[PDB]
Amino acid sequence: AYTSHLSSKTGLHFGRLSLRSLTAYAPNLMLWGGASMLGLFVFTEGWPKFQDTLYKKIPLLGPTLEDHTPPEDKPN
Amino acid sequence: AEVTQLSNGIVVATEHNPSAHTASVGVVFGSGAANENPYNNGVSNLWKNIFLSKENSAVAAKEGLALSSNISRDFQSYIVSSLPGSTDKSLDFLNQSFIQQKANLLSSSNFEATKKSVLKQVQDFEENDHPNRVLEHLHSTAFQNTPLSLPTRGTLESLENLVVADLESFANNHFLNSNAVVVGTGNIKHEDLVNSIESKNLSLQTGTKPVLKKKAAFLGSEVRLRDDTLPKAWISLAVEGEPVNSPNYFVAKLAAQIFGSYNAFEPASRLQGIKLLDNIQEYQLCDNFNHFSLSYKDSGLWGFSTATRNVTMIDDLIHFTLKQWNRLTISVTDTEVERAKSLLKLQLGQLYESGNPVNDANLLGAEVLIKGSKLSLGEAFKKIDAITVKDVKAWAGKRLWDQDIAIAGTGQIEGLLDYMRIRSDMSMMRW
Amino acid sequence: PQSFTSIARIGDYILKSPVLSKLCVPVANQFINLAGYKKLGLKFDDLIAEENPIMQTALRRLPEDESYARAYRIIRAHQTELTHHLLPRNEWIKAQEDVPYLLPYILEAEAAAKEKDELDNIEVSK
Amino acid sequence: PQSFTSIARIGDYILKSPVLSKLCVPVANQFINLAGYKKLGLKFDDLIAEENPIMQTALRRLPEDESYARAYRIIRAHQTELTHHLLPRNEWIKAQEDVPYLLPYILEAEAAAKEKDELDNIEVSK
Amino acid sequence: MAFRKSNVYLSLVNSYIIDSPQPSSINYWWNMGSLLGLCLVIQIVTGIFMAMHYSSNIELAFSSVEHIMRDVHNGYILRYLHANGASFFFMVMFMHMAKGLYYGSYRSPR
Amino acid sequence: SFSSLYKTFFKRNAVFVGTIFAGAFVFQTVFDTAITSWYENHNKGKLWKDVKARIAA
Amino acid sequence: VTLWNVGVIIFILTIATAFLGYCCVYGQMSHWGATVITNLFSAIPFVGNDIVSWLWGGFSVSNPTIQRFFALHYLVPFIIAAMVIMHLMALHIHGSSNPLGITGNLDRIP
Amino acid sequence: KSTYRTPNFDDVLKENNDADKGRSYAYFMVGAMGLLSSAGAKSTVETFISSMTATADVLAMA
Ligand code: HEM
Ligand code: HEM
Ligand code: HEM
Ligand SMILES: COc1c(O)c(C)c(C/C=C(/C)CC/C=C(\C)CC/C=C(\C)CC/C=C(\C)CC/C=C(\C)CCC=C(C)C)c(O)c1OC
Repeated sequence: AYTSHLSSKTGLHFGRLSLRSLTAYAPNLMLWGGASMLGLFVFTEGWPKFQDTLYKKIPLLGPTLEDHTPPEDKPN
Repeated sequence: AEVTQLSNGIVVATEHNPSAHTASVGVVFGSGAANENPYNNGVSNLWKNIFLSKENSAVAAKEGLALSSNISRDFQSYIVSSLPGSTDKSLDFLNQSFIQQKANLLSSSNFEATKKSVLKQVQDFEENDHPNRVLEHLHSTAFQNTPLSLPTRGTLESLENLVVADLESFANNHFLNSNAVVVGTGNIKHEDLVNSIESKNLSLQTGTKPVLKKKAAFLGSEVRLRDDTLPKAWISLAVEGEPVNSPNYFVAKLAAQIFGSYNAFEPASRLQGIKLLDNIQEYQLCDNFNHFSLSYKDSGLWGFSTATRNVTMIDDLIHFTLKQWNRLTISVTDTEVERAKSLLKLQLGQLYESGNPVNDANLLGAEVLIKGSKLSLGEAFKKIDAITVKDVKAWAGKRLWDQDIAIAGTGQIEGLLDYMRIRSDMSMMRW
Repeated sequence: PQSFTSIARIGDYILKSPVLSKLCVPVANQFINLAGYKKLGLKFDDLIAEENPIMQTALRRLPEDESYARAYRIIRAHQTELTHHLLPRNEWIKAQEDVPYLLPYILEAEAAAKEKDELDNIEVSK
Repeated sequence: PQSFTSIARIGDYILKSPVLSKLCVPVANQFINLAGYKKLGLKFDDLIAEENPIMQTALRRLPEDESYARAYRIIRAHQTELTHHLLPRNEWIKAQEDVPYLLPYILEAEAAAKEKDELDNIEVSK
Repeated sequence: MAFRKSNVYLSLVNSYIIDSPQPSSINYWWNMGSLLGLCLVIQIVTGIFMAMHYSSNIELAFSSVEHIMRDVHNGYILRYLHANGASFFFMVMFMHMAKGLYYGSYRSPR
Repeated sequence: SFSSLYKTFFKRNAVFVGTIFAGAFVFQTVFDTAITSWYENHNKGKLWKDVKARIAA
Repeated sequence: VTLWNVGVIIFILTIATAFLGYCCVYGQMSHWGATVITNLFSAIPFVGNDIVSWLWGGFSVSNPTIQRFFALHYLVPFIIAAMVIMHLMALHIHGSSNPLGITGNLDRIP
Repeated sequence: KSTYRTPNFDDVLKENNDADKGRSYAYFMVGAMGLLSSAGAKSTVETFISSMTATADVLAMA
């Protein structure tokens, strides 16, 4: 058949940002979320508040953070 | 439409077209510039100008025939064009002037005059044709020390040593029945052409062509022919592409169509639906560019060629064009693929469906010497239509994302940065 | 940063309504007189901020005679304000002279930029 | 900072004295051999500091073919030094090739500059 | 153009440590300048953190340094870093000045 | 395969950076424990814990 | 817009500098004003109490706090001087504005 | 000599040129440098922060 016109629509967007570009970038923006949690654990390892609720419950790397000094060896 | 027969070693293929006003016949050999060595480079260029010599072409004009010849990396062709009904004389001319009798053409004062003219054709090509001599150095640096690196026109230093005895060696090794296809295009029937060939002897040599030891392999490298007296800069940049007999042959071709060509001095070229244009137009970065996808028997090349007068912002031009290549792996859209589909079908329908039977003969003969047949235009349209966005992303992630590149340039190219700065742009740290 | 296309769309609806025109237009005339830019020898179209691409396009396409006159009104206003005075009453801009001379050029440039944004985000059906 | 006019004045006096030319030159040839610039592919005239106005005119007036060759020798030495190696012994600059090619263009530019200074401090014998 | 060249603040970074054109022949003696920049940062940061526990009275100055070594956590690391870092500051600076004396970096244009 | 190794860890920078951080967390705890163990064993009999238990006999 | 945002940063740094110097007198308002500002950070849901202990250097406003507040009151003014230069750099791009609110490119004086 | 004759580079070239194999080798060595640099940065930040918590004499009077 003969075509005499083009049929089209307009995609949802706001400025330089579009819905299609957001959908393509969405799976990779979650990996960057997980790469920032991993980098946060590295820098808060010495914080004892985070040790007692998160890091000491790791199966193999957990117990190696516990201190085993007897009370008779501590002045405070 | 294409009909292909076999006869004792030679292959006959035709593309009949009754509406044509001119028939064309000739012979296409399946050996080209990639079948020479760095010491006999330019032999196939001498054989082309010997065929089109003044004395040879004067004989053809009396009968009303016109001659043509083309030299490529893989094939060379010799064509004779004439009016319909004069096809019998064209076959006769080809037989007794090139196929069976080469002694009269290879006489002295005819070889010495032709060699004088070709030596001048390559001297001015090497110092006047800049865009086409950086695309030749791109092949030279990307396929160095492999057969796919020798220029098709030959070398000035190599052509001063060729003698008449070198031309007979090449003819004995390559102009053979097992390396040849007889073609006929325009207003000529398949039955008529094959009947004429068998009515005569029309037999080439008997031996087989020598095989090449090493195949072509891509190497990331660069060559810089800096010249501060020229007014512009010409740059070619490419990655390894696809061979002719590949499943990703049409996907790579469609990928080059997404970025396309550009002319700064054409009002309608500045309105194209290419997202790269809005980056390079605020500051005039280049005068023109084109994206290509060249395929051969062993390998290919995929990239672009540029020419600019903005010599202080070459880095900006390269940075922006390579950042758009990255989106072919991560964020290419559905509208871009649909537009490139329509423009590729138009471009293919303007190359195979032109009005020149000489152009058709080269195209048809070269496609049969490689895969034994010719794919129709209707079937190719069905393959282009089937391409999806997931196909493009898979192909780009394999060939483009974080890969080695080849660079060639000449002119004022001080502003072109080093290899490592450019190669860093083949990927993004934000992804 | 409200588009002039949006201002014109709202403004026209008021002017074509007989009820709204009689209650809103009298207020707008008193609003303009109290603003007092005419007492410095300026039209309103001289007050629009110009540091954007849309207004740089419109000012490029303005005819030379209009462009020369606008440059004189702007220079005169800077020197009058420098002295902390007003212009003499006979040099003030009249109401019939305060016409939107630059508005048609602004609307034409705004319509082109909107159609470019709707074609860059096009989606082909079927 | 010592001018080549003064350098040549002392040098030419030495080279014309039979006694002085007999002991100074043999120790000057050994001094140049130990300097070692010829082993990088350089002549002495390529080592002169060029950031003064006098040497900028001399390099401007140098014939075009000699200027292209000098650019290659300078780029070659930078690449050789970058690798911490020396050039192969067949690529070393020989004694008969280490000629003062730029010297005439320096002595002529310096003479013109000296005459200008003497003419800005002219005193007519009134 | 690139955002690294058009921005007001990034263009000073780009022009000094990114796109700066350097000769291809400079050896490792041209590395002492960047080392002196790291020495100055080390001395400022260790001095500030030590100054939170220091008293300048002549009757408490000596005892405040002994307080840093013994009572402050990792305080001996800060003090030995600051005292030895100042010795390494002058080591590099002496070599930095002798490089320019050997290579004539004091001459006319500079 | 070497193609699968590149596709999993080296193609996306997010996975490459996350792997470096997760490898630094494991290295941090293991390196400390292995150092004190060697340091204590090299000085057996000179530590307070050693001499405290000896006088407790 | 960028010139406006740098000024907001300068405003924040100036408030902190004035507060730190007011504590260096250690009067009745100085002491008691510091235990109602530093105690504000104790309201953070997690590790809010650990922050105030690290800021205090102890269990309340005491000698560790006053000595470290003087070291910071010496430093922040030099950071302010560095952001003023960045303030002037962003102003020099398009120049200043005028009370008329229109372009000033037609009439300029040095 | 022609400009299409490339010089000899065989003394520095590697016999096997695999993109996947030769890129994983290079990224393993820049990822090892970044792993140890990341661990050394945590040590440096913790040393300075910890010197501000509470001195030994203050903790004695708790
Ligand atoms: C904190 C002190 C200093 C710092 C941070 C510093 C920084 C630098 C840097 C980064 C360079 C360029 C890189 C290099 O040449 O290595 C440089 C070059 C130079 N510096 Fe310094 N410098 C300092 C002190 C000095 C001193 C004390 C002198 C001389 C008395 C000096 C003289 C020079 C010279 C002459 C050069 C140029 C040399 C050349 O490029 O050939 N500097 N400086
Ligand atoms: C280039 C910068 C600096 C240099 C070269 C320098 C040098 C020195 C030297 C040599 C000492 C003697 C230490 C000893 O012998 O044990 C010292 C002590 C000291 N410095 Fe610095 N200093 C610098 C910066 C600073 C700054 C910026 C501060 C504070 C903000 C500071 C604070 C101190 C203190 C508190 C001491 C006390 C003694 C000690 O802790 O050892 N310093 N400095
Ligand atoms: C923007 C810069 C500064 C501001 C706004 C500022 C503000 C203040 C304020 C509000 C006080 C309280 C004084 C009172 O209430 O009686 C003070 C005290 C003090 N400041 Fe500053 N200051 C600045 C810079 C500096 C600098 C750079 C130093 C030292 C190098 C300094 C040293 C002092 C001292 C020693 C006191 C002791 C208390 C007094 O003398 O009143 N100030 N400052
Ligand atoms: C390789 O390229 C480079 C190069 O990258 C660099 C940096 C330099 C060095 C150049 C410079 C100009 C040096 C830069 C440094 C300075 C001018 C001085 C540095 C200033 C500081 C370190 C001051 C910063 C101080 C602090 C942040 C104070 C710390 C205290 C804190 C955080 C207190 C804790 C906070 C609270 C609320 C309790 C080069 O010479 C160079 O070669 C060309």
